[PDB]
Amino acid sequence: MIVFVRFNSSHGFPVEVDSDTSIFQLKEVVAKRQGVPADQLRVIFAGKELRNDWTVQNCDLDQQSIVHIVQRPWATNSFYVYCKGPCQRVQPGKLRVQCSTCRQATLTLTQGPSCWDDVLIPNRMSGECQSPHCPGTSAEFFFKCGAHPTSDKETSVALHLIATNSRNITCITCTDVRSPVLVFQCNSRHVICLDCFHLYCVTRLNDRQFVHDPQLGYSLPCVAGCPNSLIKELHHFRILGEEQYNRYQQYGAEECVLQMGGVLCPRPGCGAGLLPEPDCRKVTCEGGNGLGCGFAFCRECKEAYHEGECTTQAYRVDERAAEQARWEAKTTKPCPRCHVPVEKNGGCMHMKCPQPQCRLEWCWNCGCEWNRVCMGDHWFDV
Amino acid sequence: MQIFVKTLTGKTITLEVEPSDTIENVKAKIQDKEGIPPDQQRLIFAGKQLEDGRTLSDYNIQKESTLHLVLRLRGX
Ligand SMILES: [Cl-]
Ligand SMILES: [Zn+2]
Ligand SMILES: [Zn+2]
Ligand SMILES: [Zn+2]
Ligand SMILES: [Zn+2]
Ligand SMILES: [Zn+2]
Ligand SMILES: [Zn+2]
Ligand SMILES: [Zn+2]
Ligand SMILES: [Zn+2]
Repeated sequence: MIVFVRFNSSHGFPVEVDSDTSIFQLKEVVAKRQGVPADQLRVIFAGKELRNDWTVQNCDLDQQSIVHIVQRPWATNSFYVYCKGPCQRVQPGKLRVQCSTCRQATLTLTQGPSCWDDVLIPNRMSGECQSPHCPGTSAEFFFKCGAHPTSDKETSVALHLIATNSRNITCITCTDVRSPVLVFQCNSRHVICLDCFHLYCVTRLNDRQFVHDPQLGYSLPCVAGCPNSLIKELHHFRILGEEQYNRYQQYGAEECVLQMGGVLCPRPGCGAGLLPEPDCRKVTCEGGNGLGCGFAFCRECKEAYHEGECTTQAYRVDERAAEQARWEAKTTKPCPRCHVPVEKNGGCMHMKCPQPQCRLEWCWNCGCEWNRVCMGDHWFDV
Repeated sequence: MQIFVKTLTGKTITLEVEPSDTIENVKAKIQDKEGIPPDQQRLIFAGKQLEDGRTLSDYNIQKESTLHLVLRLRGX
């Protein structure tokens, strides 16, 4: 019997099995074929991790269906960054603010930030620069990796989707409580752990089932397929590691080209992104040093230019699991000093006691006087 | 900062840029290195076509990130 396997590529390879062959045995067939340790392989059929004691026949593998092999080894923070070095992973990050004109830490904000939009959109937040000579009125927020001591120019991308799973929300795929998790921007705000997110991305990338949006690029919605949920910050795919992320970038460049009308050069090992004019059927792989191959092919048959004539996979998600995996489906607290109840309007954690005899400025989260640490770790709740 | 400009052939150009540099400057820096006119050049990042007027900062392209070079040829 033949099963088509996809392992870190859209190029699927056939594998000879029997109906009574277990998933343990299929992992061994692949392990011997690729020369990788079998105890690191995950088998995915229609977005489901197959139990090893089950046989090929039990898994409803029918004929030439796609089985994915994915190789996997073994303080309060509102912000997470992708640290490119030396962490080479997602880390709790520190929010920092500066004046947009002089780029100094002299900007005094009107009110502090309450949501991601305030700190991600340029010139959204207003203030007053306290430098000797600077008429700066807008604020520039940046992030830094919190895991280690940082150089002022050593900034990191904020991965706004990642959250400390303080709430104990079960993951949509495996129904486990993990931390940190990814929170999709679908209405339900479905949560997936970073391990299931890895399986979701790597398999979808193998099937070329990532979505191309002209003004966004190459992305993926919520696992559950919720509308208007495409990951907007595409550096979130850095979570997959540099090899998978580079593969995602390549496939994205290829989709973009084909979505832009061009073609990819048909020659073996070329695959150059070429954009011919609407009425051109003779396409030459132009470019000197590269993308120089530099073959003149037909835009239609993809053979050497002549004068004459010439399995979409479903990612299975449990309805009960999607219901439990929702981020949002505690009004007033007393002031730490005077015990007068203070109400919280919006996301900002910087509280101001209204009581005239008090007027204490404290952190809603910690119950301590306002400070630069509370600002960097959790200026606003998420 | 250094950035890489990769072609789908696998050709790689290393560029010394700054976050404030526009897509136009990147294209001009590519012309100085490989002699490809900017009108033929198309740059892509995470599947999005990068528009001339926008800077690298606007696309959050980090130190040592790669851009994809695709060609609009004339003849076609
Ligand atoms: Cl769940
Ligand atoms: Zn770090
Ligand atoms: Zn200033
Ligand atoms: Zn959803
Ligand atoms: Zn999970
Ligand atoms: Zn070619
Ligand atoms: Zn033809
Ligand atoms: Zn008080
Ligand atoms: Zn605090």
